[PDB]
Amino acid sequence: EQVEQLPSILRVQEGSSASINCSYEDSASNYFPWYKQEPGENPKLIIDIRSNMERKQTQGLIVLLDKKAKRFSLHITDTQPGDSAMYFCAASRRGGSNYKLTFGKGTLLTVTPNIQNPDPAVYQLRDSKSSDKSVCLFTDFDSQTNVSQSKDSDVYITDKCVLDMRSMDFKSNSAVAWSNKSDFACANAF
Amino acid sequence: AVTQSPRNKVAVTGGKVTLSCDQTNNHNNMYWYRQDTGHGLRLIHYSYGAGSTEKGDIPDGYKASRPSQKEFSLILELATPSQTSVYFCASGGLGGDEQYFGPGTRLTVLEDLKNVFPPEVAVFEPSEAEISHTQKATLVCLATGFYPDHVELSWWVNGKEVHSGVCTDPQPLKEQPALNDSRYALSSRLRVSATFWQNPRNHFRCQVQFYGLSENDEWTQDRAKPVTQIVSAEAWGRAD
Repeated sequence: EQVEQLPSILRVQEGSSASINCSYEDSASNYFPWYKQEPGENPKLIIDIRSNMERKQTQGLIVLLDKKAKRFSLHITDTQPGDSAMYFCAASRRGGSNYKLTFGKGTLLTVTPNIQNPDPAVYQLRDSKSSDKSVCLFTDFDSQTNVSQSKDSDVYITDKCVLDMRSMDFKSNSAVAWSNKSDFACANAF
Repeated sequence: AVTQSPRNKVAVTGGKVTLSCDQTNNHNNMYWYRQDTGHGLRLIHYSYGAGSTEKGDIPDGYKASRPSQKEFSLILELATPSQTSVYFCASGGLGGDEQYFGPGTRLTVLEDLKNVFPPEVAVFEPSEAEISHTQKATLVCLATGFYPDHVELSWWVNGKEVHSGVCTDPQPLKEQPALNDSRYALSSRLRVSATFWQNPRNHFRCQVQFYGLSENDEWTQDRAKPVTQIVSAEAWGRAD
């Protein structure tokens, strides 16, 4: 048994659907669970399907099995930050014997904010404690914007952040840049 | 339930490490997995009952012990850097089908403890320009100079943890990317309403839980022993 799970990385905007597709080798497999692993936590079974079933649905999730093609999938409708996690599909035979559970390599699903009226802009912020230690903040850009990354061992630019999966409000995109030269203006930074 | 111990451990190459799993499910089957980026969950050893174990897909370097129904141990006789990973135990019943996972053990095996450093943490106050344009205020937290690469960052407002308005880098960045040895930085943002930021009775704290050395670890250097610890920075709202 070998299980192929695609895509490895799935970035999706809140309100849109997400789909993960898996395939298996062993036609004796008859049990196909899905595990969700919240950031920093453990895998937990969230839904499954068996070879007697074609489609099941609950709580905006759809699981499909096409036993003839040895394909199966998970669809999350109306994604929200609470859905950001690592997902694993698996294939097993099952039922007074135990049969191997074989996992896919995983899908890292990141749900991004839906920015209706973007207003991209760059700000300078000062340390609460010290001096002009400073950072640049790029914010209010939409989730389809890509963030350039540095090019120089003296300027640090983060990737864009990921929403806290328990965030309910004030969901915006941002990235930060900082230097230590300065000798470095924020208008340049991004 | 399924519990694991230790939850976090930094070890040196050549040492012996034992990971313990205890279950209260009265489940016949137990499993040890490791999880690594790009490789998914890989089975190391498993057991279909007390007094037996069998090799999984990647048994090499590990032994397992199932002395009783409730206990399943994973033994690293000679810990090596490639054993750096997140390990999960799981239990399941005879005839299937859910596997019930423990909470995970993060293990880092280092060559030596000399490169272990806790983070320095700083909070940066919202820009007047953001406030006037958006009626919102973003605080930035920066944690820098830590190794190994795992921290947990959280935001606290007036003594309670918050999640709304929080956005955190998915991964720490290497401060010196050309080196195997590099220390790490991580940033997080908290966004609040301008009026909440402008109240001087509001207290904001970026908390960084760092995982490092333990209290029964030897330390022979002229700097503070880099133990597991919280490092925080804080800021009060500003009336103008």
